[PDB]
Amino acid sequence: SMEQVAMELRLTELTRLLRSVLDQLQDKDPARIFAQPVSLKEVPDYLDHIKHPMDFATMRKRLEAQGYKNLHEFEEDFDLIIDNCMKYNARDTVFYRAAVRLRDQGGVVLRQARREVDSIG
Repeated sequence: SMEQVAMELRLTELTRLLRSVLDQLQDKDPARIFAQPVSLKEVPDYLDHIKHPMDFATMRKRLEAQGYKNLHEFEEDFDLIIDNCMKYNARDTVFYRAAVRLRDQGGVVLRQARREVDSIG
């Protein structure tokens, strides 16, 4: 149907906007701490601690399959990156501190992304 096509075009355009958001958030991680999944070879107990692991590569796979239907779903995954790190790692670590900085800097980006999503529809 033509309605199905229109819905698919809206999803395509949301995907474009989320790719730009994703790029902007990942620039706030210049150490690449959050670039890839925590390795279960290197942290074998990880899944005993963290039930839903997340990282930027995993988000990028979902994004390119048009797997985010709305901004809320995308923000959920971003928040898991931060929140998982802040639980597994202590306050005095480079990891915890990178997460705090990513959260704080990413808040700005996500604030205007929400306005854009609402505005363009």
